[PDB]
Amino acid sequence: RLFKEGSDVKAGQQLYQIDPATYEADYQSAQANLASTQEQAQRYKLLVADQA
Amino acid sequence: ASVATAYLTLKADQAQLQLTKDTLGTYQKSFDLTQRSYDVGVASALDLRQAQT
Repeated sequence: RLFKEGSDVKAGQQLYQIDPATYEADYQSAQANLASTQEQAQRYKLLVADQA
Repeated sequence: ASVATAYLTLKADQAQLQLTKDTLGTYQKSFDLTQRSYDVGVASALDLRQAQT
């Protein structure tokens, strides 16, 4: 619990931590898929200029 | 025998010419279709060169 009680908080201030541990894992999965599809798109962007 | 052989060889080779003209027309139509598909963007230059060969 990252706040003291009875104090003023701002918008976007983090209050708790709810043990990600699942969201971190499927974030790693989605980032792993992005790391391949981004390279595929970047190589095809170079190849499409010469119509290879 | 020589005259008959030469005349039959000419008679065969003219039909070979006609079939080669038909094959060339088929290949030219295939190249035109591949050129059109390259113009619209479905195929690539890698296929256009193989159609040109």
